[PDB]
This record gives sequence, C-alpha cells and structure tokens, in this order.
Amino acid sequence: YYNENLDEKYQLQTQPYPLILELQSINKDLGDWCPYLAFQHNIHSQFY
Amino acid sequence: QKLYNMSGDYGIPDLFFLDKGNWFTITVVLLSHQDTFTSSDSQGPTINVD
Amino acid sequence: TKTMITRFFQTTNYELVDNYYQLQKENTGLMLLQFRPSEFSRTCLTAK
Amino acid sequence: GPFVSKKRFYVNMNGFLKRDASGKSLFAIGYESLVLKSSHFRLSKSRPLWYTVNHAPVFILGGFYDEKSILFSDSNFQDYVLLELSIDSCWVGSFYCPILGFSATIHDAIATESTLFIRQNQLVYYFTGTYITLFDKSHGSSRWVRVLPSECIKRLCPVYASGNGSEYVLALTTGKNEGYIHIGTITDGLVSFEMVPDGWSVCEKLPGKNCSIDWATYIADERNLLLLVKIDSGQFYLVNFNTEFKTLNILYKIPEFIPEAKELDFLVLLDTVTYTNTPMTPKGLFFNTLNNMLYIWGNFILQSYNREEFIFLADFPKESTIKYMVNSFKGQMAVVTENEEIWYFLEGGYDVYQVVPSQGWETYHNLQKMQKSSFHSEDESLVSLFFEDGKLFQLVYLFDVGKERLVKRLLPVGTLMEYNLPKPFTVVNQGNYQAISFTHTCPFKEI
Amino acid sequence: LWRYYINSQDYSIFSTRSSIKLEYEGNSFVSWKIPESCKVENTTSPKTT
Amino acid sequence: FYTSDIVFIVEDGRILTTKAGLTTYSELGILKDAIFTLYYDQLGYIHKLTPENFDAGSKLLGHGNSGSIFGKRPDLGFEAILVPQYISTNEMYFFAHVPLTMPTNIQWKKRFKTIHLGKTIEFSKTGLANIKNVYMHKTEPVGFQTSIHTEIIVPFGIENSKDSPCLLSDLEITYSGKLYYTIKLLSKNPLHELKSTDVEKSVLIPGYSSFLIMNITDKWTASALATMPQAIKSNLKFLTGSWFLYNFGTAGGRKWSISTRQCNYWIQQDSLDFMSLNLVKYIDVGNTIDFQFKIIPKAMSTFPIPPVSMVVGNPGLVEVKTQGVFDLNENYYLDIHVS
Amino acid sequence: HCTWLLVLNKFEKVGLHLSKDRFQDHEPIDTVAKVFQKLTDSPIDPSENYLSFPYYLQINFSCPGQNIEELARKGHLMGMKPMVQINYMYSVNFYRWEME
Amino acid sequence: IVTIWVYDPESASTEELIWTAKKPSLSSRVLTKQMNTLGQRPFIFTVEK
Ligand SMILES: *[C@@H]1O[C@H](CO)[C@@H](O[C@@H]2O[C@H](CO)[C@@H](O[C@@H]3O[C@H](CO)[C@@H](O)[C@H](O)[C@@H]3O)[C@H](O)[C@H]2NC(C)=O)[C@H](O)[C@H]1NC(C)=O
Ligand SMILES: *[C@@H]1O[C@H](CO)[C@@H](O)[C@H](O)[C@H]1NC(C)=O
Ligand SMILES: *[C@@H]1O[C@H](CO)[C@@H](O)[C@H](O)[C@H]1NC(C)=O
Repeated sequence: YYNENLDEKYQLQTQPYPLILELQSINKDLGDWCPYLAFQHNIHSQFY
Repeated sequence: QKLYNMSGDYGIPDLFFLDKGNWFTITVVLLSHQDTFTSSDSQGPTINVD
Repeated sequence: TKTMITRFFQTTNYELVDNYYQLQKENTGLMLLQFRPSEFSRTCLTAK
Repeated sequence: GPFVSKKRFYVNMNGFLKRDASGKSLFAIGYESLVLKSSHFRLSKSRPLWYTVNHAPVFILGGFYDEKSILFSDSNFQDYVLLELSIDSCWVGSFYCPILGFSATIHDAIATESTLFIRQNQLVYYFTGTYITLFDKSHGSSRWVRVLPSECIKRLCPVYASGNGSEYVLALTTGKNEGYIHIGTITDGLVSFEMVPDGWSVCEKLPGKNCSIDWATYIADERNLLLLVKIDSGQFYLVNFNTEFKTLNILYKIPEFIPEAKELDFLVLLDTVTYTNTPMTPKGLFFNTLNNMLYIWGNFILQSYNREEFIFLADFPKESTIKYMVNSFKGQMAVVTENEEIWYFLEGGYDVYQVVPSQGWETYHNLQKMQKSSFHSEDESLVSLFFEDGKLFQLVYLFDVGKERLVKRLLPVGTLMEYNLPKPFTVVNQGNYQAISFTHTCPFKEI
Repeated sequence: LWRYYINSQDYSIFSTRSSIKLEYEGNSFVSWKIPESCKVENTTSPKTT
Repeated sequence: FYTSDIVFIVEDGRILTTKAGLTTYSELGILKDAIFTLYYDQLGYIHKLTPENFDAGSKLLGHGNSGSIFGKRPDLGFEAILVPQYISTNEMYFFAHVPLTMPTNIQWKKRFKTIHLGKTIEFSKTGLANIKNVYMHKTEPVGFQTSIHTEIIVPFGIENSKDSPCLLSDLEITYSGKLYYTIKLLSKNPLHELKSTDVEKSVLIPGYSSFLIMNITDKWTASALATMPQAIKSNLKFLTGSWFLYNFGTAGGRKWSISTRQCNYWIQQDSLDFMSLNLVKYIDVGNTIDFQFKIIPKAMSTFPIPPVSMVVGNPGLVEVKTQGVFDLNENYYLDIHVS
Repeated sequence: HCTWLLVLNKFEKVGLHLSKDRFQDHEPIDTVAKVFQKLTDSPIDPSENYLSFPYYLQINFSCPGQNIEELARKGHLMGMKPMVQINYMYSVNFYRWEME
Repeated sequence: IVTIWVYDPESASTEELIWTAKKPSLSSRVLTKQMNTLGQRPFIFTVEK
C-alpha cells in the first residue's frame, strides 16, 4: 500500500496475502479435488 | 564347548560397544495407516513425511 | 502406482568417418525437457 | 510338551551367614527370632528400596513401626526373611546436637555391593559381608561397626552408579557442621568417610546468615556434587561442588511459587513468567548420567537437559507431593506420592500419566480377581516397588483371611494404558446401522 | 471487508499452535462467529486473536 | 487317520465333533433316525449308513468335510440376556443374565459352558467377535453368573433413535435401596418417555459399568441391574449422545448367535517327500532325519506363544531337537531334527 | 498360567530334601574323583583333575488345577526338558578383575 | 559470514519477524542452546552444485 500525507515512515506498507488459504476456502465452497495422490521425481536441477 | 556363531535370540541388543571409528546401523520399517497422506503433501520432488 | 525410468544417450561412433568436425557440430546443441502428469487440475500443487 | 513361559530368577551369593558349633547356618547380622504379623503392615507407609543398581546381591528394607527389624532378601524378593538386628541400641546423645524422640526403627537402609549401611536415631552402622570371589577373607566384618561417632547424622543418601571401581554413600548432618556433608567411599570391603567441602562451609559462599543441606547427588563421573541448600529466609538453591578442584558455583535458584499454565504441558522457566499464590516445596533431586538428565521433585517436576535451562512439567498436580521416585535407567520412571498413588513418566515426551488410581487398574484388578489369582486381594497395602530388567515390580501385602502374606507382583503399565477406556470415538455408519468406532491415536499402524 | 494475518510468511509452519489475527474494517460491526472448536479473545472487538 | 477327525454320536441324536489332540469340541448337528451309523472313508468324507440308505452328503467339496450330511450348522447359543461391556478398544465382556427367584435345577440353560471357547458370536444387525475366554462367577456379581472375554472384529450395531425414543435425553443413574439402580430421564419431554417394549435392554457408556433395564416404575424412570457394581461409589450424569442402547434380548426374537469360525492358519512345506498327511520315516543307528514347516497366520497371531504344540509318543527311544523362530509378518518357522 | 519353581540344594542332599538351602559355600569341593575313576571306557584321562561345585538347581513347575507331581510326570512322559541360561555380572572393581 | 540461530514465530520478538534483528532475543537464545544440547547443527547446502 502506498499513500502520501504521512510521516514518511509509513508511505509504503507491506502486508502479506495468504493466497493458498483463500484458494482452499473457495475450493471448499466449490468441491474440486486432485486426481492423483502424489507425483515424485528426482530432477533436482535445471541445467544438465 | 564354546559357541562362536549361533542362531540364538534375535531382536535388538541391550548394550553396544564401540572402539575408534566403528559404527552400526538400524532399520526401522514403519507401516502407516490407511489414509495418512493426502494429495496436499506432494509439493516438490519428494513428499514430506515430517 | 506407476514408476518410469528414462535414460538419455547418444549412439554415434566417430572412427573412420569423414568430416569429423562437421559431424561433431551436427550432433551438438541444447534441448529442453519437461515432466508432468497426464491430467491435472486445481488443488494440485505440483511444480512441473 | 506343555508350554511354560520363560522366567528369570536371581541366584546371588549371600555373604552374611555363618555356622555354629553344631554346624547349623545362622545369620551374622541379626537373629531370626521374629514372626511376621499383620500389625507390621496395617499402618506403615511405603518406603524406597536403595541399592547399587546392577551389582547388589542383597536387598534390605527398613522402616518398620517401632522395631529394629529389617526385611532381608537374597535373590530379588522371590523369598525373604525378617531379621531382628543385633544393634546394641546404646545412647551417646548429649547437648552437642539436638535431642529428638527415640525410635527403635531402622532408617535409610542401603545395600551396596559387599556392604550394607543402616541408620537408627542419628547413628550410622555398617556391615561388610565376607565374599571370597570378590576380595580377601579378612576384609569381612564380625559385627556392626559404627561410623562417624562424633557427628549427628540427619540423613543418608545413596549413589546408584559407581566410578573408579568403588561405591559411594552420602551423609547429611545436623546440629554440628551444618554446611558440610560426608562422602563415604567403599573399596574392596574397606569403608572410609571424608569431610568433603574442606575447611570452609558452603554457607559462607552463599546468601543468608547460615545454610542447611537437604539432599545431595554425587556424580562419580566428572566428580561433581549437586546439592539442595535452604537458607535462613526460606528460598532454595541448587548448587554444585567439584571434588577434584575445591570450587563451588551456584547453579539455580528455585522459585518461591509455582508457575501457571492453563493448557500448556511444558513450560520453559524463563525470567518472564507468572506465578500463582501457593508455595513451592522442593524435596529431592535425581541425576541420570546415561542421558545427562536432571530431575527436581517435590510439589512439582522440574526437568533439565543441561544445567542452565529448566522445564516445568505441568501435568503433575500441585496438591500432590512426591514421596520418592524410581528409575529403570532405560527411559521409564515411577513416581510415588504420599497418598500411595503412582505416576509414570517416559523420557521421550512431556506427559506424566496416573496409573494406579485409574480405569485401567480397575479393569485389570477386577479381571485378576475373576481369574482366581493368588496375588490380588480386596484389602492390600503397598510396601515398596522397584524395577527389574525394565519390568516394574511392587512388593505388597495381602490382608485377606487365610492368605495374609507378602508377595512381589508385576505392574504391567502397557496393559493399564491399553485398558484406559474413556477415549475419543465416533458414531460411524456401517452396514446400514450405527456403531461406536474409536479414533486411532497412534500416528503409525505398525513398527 | 475483513481479513486475517498469521505470524509466519511460510505456510509449512501453519498448524494448531498458531495464532490468527482477525481484523475487520467497517462502520457496522456486531461480533464474530466461530465454531465450538475455536476460541477468540474478546469476541466483541474488531481486532482479535 | 486322514484329517484326524473324531465324531461321537450321543443319544437324542446329537453329534459331537473334534480333531485329535485338540482340547475343544463343536456340535455338528442332530439326527433323529432309528438305526444309523457313521463311516469315514480313506479320503476323509463322512457317510451315513442305514438299510437302503448310504448317504454321502448334500454338498461336497474338494476335501474331506465332516459336515456334508447336515444341512445348516447349528446355533450354539442359548436363550438369555447378554449384557455387553467394553474393557478396551478391541476387547469386550458379555455377561449372561440369570434371573432371580428361579429354580436351581434348571440353572444350566442360562450359563456359558466350555463349548463356546474358540467360537464366534455374531449379531443380526451387524458385527462379529471371537470368544477367547469363559469365566464363571456365581457369587460376586448379582444377576450375572457367566461371562465371555471376546475380541472385536466388526464393531456391532447400536440401537436407533426411532425404535427407542429415550436416547434424546440426559440420563442420571443413582443407587437405589437394596441392590437396584434408578435410571432417571432428566429431560421431561412427553415425546421421549420410556416405552414398555424397552425392557431387557442394555444401556452402556464406554468407560463405566453397563446396566440391564429390568423394570419400568414411571414414565421417565427405570430400575436396572449393574454389571460389576463395585466401581461406582458416586452418582452419575450423562449427556444426549454419550450413552447407547443395545438389544441382545430374547423378547421379540433373539438376534445373536454363536458358531464356529473359519480356518485361520496355513501350513507351507516347500520340501517334497513330506507333502503327504501320513508319513513313515525310517532311521538306522546314528542317522538323523529333519523336517521344516512354515505357518502363515491369516488373522491375529499368538506373538509370544508359539502356535504349535508338539508331543512325542515314546521319548525313550528317540531324541528330538526343535528350533522355532517368528518373523515380522508373524510367520512362524520351525524345524525338527530326530535321531 | 503354569510357572517355574527353582530352589537350591546341597551336593549331599540332592534327593533327600526338596526344601531350600542357602548359598553359603563359595569354593568348589572335591567329592567327585571316585566317580571319575570308574569311567574306564569314556574319554577321561587320569591326568586331568575334577572337583565339583556345591549346590544344585532343582526345578519343577506348577500350574493351577493340578498337582505338581503328576504335572512333572506328564512333562517327562511327553518329552519336555528344561533349558537353563546363566549370565554372570561383572564386579565394580575393574582394577582387580576384568570386565568380561 | 552468516550467523544462524533458531527462532519460534509464536514467541519471538517483533524484530525477528520483519527480518531486521541483529542479535537473538532471550527466547531464541534459550531455544537455540537447548537444541544444541540435543545435538542440532545447521549446514548450508548449495543447490546448483
Ligand atoms: C516342587 O518344588 C518345590 C520347591 O522347588 C517343592 O516345594 C517344597 O516342598 C517341600 C517339601 O519337602 C517343603 O518343605 C517343607 O518345609 C516346611 C517348612 O520349612 C517343613 O516344616 C516341612 O516339613 C517341609 O520340609 C517346602 O516348603 C516347599 N517349598 C515351597 C516354596 O513350596 C515341591 O515339593 C516340589 N514338588 C514336588 C512334587 O516335588
Ligand atoms: C540458621 O538457618 C536455619 C535454617 O536453615 C534457621 O532455622 C535458623 O534460624 C538460622 N539461624 C539463625 C541464627 O538465624
Ligand atoms: C418389577 O418387576 C416385578 C417382576 O416382574 C413385577 O412383578 C413388578 O410389577 C415390577 N414393577 C414395576 C414398577 O415395574
């Protein structure tokens, strides 16, 4: 959040956003689900 | 006589003796419940069990 | 449970051939791979 | 053939016997001229069983009502005997220490390997048995030898472990040498006591006009000596004395009031806490050198990993005071209070479970009484309890008519924990009907 | 318009020992509505835990 | 000798069965014929012999079953009141109710006997348990003389709210005068009440004693007897959804039965020349013979106790050395050397 | 169910008494040489010297509902034999004895 | 040079939560040495190599 007319110490205030929890609340309202239990691999890198 | 290798009692031993760099290992096999893990546990390359 | 193991290799022999440097150049370069499940939807948090 | 369960017995060497002129075996420590009555156990309370852990061949239990008798047992109380001691019962008390009411009972019976110590009315006696597979024949004693003749002993404390091939005992004094305690060494059948804190008393290096020692544990490893000190006002200090060096350092200051925690199970005693109004009463301490664990007990349970930060285990109620505690040295601990109620602690968590007054004990007691057992009666009085290879035994007295007798008996804590019936459950729907399905509390099915 | 804050940016810490700060902005406000499992400190205030 | 079965024919036509070495028995069935005899052939099948009647069995399997001739396996349970009680999550007590002021000579109709040891108890609603011990106690608990310690497999069906409307209320159990127990319904709604058909029912709460509702003295008050009444010493109070009703009574039709269980053990033998059920082995002087068996348990297994008891007929001419170990999946391996 | 019973006997009172004798002798005694002089067809050389411990361990078992003697008779007649394992504990003085 | 200590988000200071702290607080220090007594030590593991 940005707002002028303040004491110069609060003109830029940062607040987190728990997107995962909001998405899970929406999904509980809706009722979708993941088709697989798990998907594992061993690609621990990006450039081989 | 004196027994050196026997098929006696098994299981864990009570007491261990170590001498300058020797080691030992144990294996714990855990049998989990029916639905302990859900699909939210698969976040990356391995499911976290902690 | 389905478990897949895949191996990447080349099968070229460079003995007794002509244009060794040209053949070497023709079998070099970059390529990109990605791994993903068959069908997936929301509520599935797997980074591909 | 038929199946008979595996059993373990102890066949240890008795060293306190002798033979008369007719060739009949007698006891060297006392006369077997007393017959067990039911008035021995009707009013007495339970007492601890003190011995060196894996090395004592003889078990002795003292603390009867008004007699100089002890319960003597070779083996592990599979059989016992009641010996009236041969103590001269002389009196040498005078004004040098305060005079208290005489009591012919035997207090603080300790049985170290090859030597057993007793206390009776501020006097300490020891007897050294003759063992040939341990040491020389001439080291054994012919009668009870009185140690510390010029000192008035208020308490005797045990050392469970052993270091440098020797055993140790502790004596806390009163009247004279208030800040000093005595450390007694047993080596090869020879005992010798030492005035440990040297010339200066420990009250000088500690706040208050004068100080009193209440309890002590001697760590033979590291040569440390941890001790509880009360001061003139009433605050308690846990302090440490080194034996190799001659130094002394304050380790902790016990709070006056217990901390409060409405729903927390463990509380780290920081410098910012909230106190209740009821006072604290530290009674004793216990050090385990296998896991470097320190316990302070009394009206509470304090647990320390190092000797700097302490944890209050809040499951123990503040209205119960721990009379004593025993340890299996394998991760389990039994706490016995003054109402004869028993609690169980496991070192892997932070919970203390009541076992003896409980539903599981009621179910187990009823099931034993309906299987026509011979160890269980409707009227019983706990005499003592101890550990044996990880199994918690208790020696108890059965008061029922026709079978008034002292028996040792298992206390299976796993069965009691399984039989504790009030547990979470759900009214599940199965087979187009309903059922009581108990929710699983363990995190894993099998190991 | 209301929201909730938690003390950790990581959500692999989020469990039953965490605290959730509920904040409401608006002219009209009566109370909070929670299940019987959860408790709220000072259930009439707009900024609560 | 094949299948090691034993059958006794007792007058009134009952047939008792067992296997050799076993210390229990079952009841195969009944047969009211005038003259008959029973015959086991080489393969283990059982025949009934009568003039112009050589019957082999209605249903025939691959192996030599001993109950082919009988139609349906009999119910081994009697007609009495069974009051249950939890002792753990998977263990249960059933108490048998002998009524008061009733004759001594006819007592045996309302008691658990030794036949029921090793059987299973089944409920018509749902549920199934296996009997593992039978206790007799004629004096200390009043109204109950025998009980069975069983292990729960399928966790039984509880009583509905439509058939019994007292469940939607708060209970209060107080000690009555001589030995009864007054059960009062705190909620005085005239919709709930206590119906007259709710007699000979068991009210239980998991964690306390169970009660058998014997008399109804009011529209919201019953009088009941208590199983193990020695652990109350107080007054009790419960909530709406914390206590449950069970109908194990004989009124309106008894709905519980006792019958034999299915096979629970497998014996694996990978070595040939030992697969026969009958074996004769010779040994000369000095020479020894050894054999090894595997036991796979299909159900809960005896972990400390080995599941095989072995006896030797004449031990004075033979020397038998046995080794036996368990496993993780609870398989049991044993080997025997004989000289 | 059925449980073991173990008692201590003297060397000269093996069958005469079934009561308890206490562990009072800590040296081995030499009343066994005459028996070993008669083992002429056994691999017992006269040069080696034998002498016995005092005391025996006497074992039976008891199981409720039956008496001890017929239980022992049945156990013998069915092939049963007790197996005994003795473990010794080392002393505190490791400066005079070894830890083994 | 990196300095590492352990902290609990429920009972840490306000500075340790906005990533502005320079010295561990009382709770963080006590928890850190209690974890060290049980034998816990951190290490930094590079990802690309
Ligand atoms: C099975 O073993 C037990 C012990 O290992 C035997 O029990 C013991 O039997 C003897 C009988 O000779 C009992 O001795 C009696 O002692 C009293 C008092 O000392 C004495 O007055 C009697 O004259 C007699 O000597 C002994 O008390 C008893 N011990 C126990 C613990 O019960 C038992 O006899 C053995 N069974 C068989 C069939 O041999
Ligand atoms: C010495 O300390 C004890 C308590 O340890 C106290 O009772 C006594 O009054 C003290 N002596 C003096 C002179 O204050
Ligand atoms: C109590 O039970 C007896 C015996 O069946 C019966 O005669 C009596 O009427 C009952 N009384 C009540 C109030 O149910």
